[PDB]
Amino acid sequence: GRLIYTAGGYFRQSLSYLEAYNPSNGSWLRLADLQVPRSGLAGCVVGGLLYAVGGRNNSPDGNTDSSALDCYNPMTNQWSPCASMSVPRNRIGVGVIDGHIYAVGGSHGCIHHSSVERYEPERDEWHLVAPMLTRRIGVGVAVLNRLLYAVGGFDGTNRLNSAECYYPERNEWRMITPMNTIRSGAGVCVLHNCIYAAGGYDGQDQLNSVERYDVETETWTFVAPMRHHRSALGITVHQGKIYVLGGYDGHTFLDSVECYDPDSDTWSEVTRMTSGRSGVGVAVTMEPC
Ligand SMILES: O=C(O)c1cc(F)c(Cl)nc1Cl
Repeated sequence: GRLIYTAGGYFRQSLSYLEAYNPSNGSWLRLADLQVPRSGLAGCVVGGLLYAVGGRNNSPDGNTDSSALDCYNPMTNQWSPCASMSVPRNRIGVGVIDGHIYAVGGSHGCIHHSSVERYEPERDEWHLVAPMLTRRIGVGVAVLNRLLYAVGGFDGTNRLNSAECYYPERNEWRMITPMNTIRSGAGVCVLHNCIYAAGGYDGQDQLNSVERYDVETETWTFVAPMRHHRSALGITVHQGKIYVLGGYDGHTFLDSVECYDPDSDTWSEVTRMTSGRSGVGVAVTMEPC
């Protein structure tokens, strides 16, 4: 697309911000607020429409895990509710295959989901698919070659370095090589033929390390680390470069946005969000209006 959208997040409470960053000129635009505040959500784009999935409204008047699917139209700058998932999913992971949205894992209270469901925009309907072999919240999700990957997270007792892959035509999950680092709440995306896992929380400290999985070789290799440690970060890809937005570094809710150029293997600070926050949903699509 053209703009990097960030939706929701957490700072003192769950947020409703929707803001769009333009890597071409460095400008931020504040757009229509989410109907419901929510942190720990995921963002994605299908057919030029932005989607906000799952999360949790941490608020003074209580805390409510979200099963909501909400759709934003850049042309109209308006949100509309879509069909809700079968179960609330806080700290969700999302991926898109063949125009379908896969919702992966997440928590509902003290329940840690292994279940997975798929949304078909043409029918505005969710359907459960095979569950993961492992319960995962704070799970990273990415799509490569029409295969879905769930990486890391937290199963209710242990934080995970494990990862698994979903084969749609077989409706089957299979474990892949584990990461070299335990990561919960990492930013997971795809660039070229590799699944990147950036940052996260390994049980003791927030991470700045970044490793990538090559599907051909089935191995994980560390690349350059990020300038700032961070968990609960937003991540996306824009014109062959990785962007990581916000997160929590153990001391502050970051406004820092870093950019990874895989050819030079370097991270640089490219902008700051209008305010620090963690647990945002991120996606890339067209320019509003
Ligand atoms: O285990 C954790 O401490 C953890 C950290 C995170 F940043 C997110 Cl998003 N989720 C979880 Cl579950």
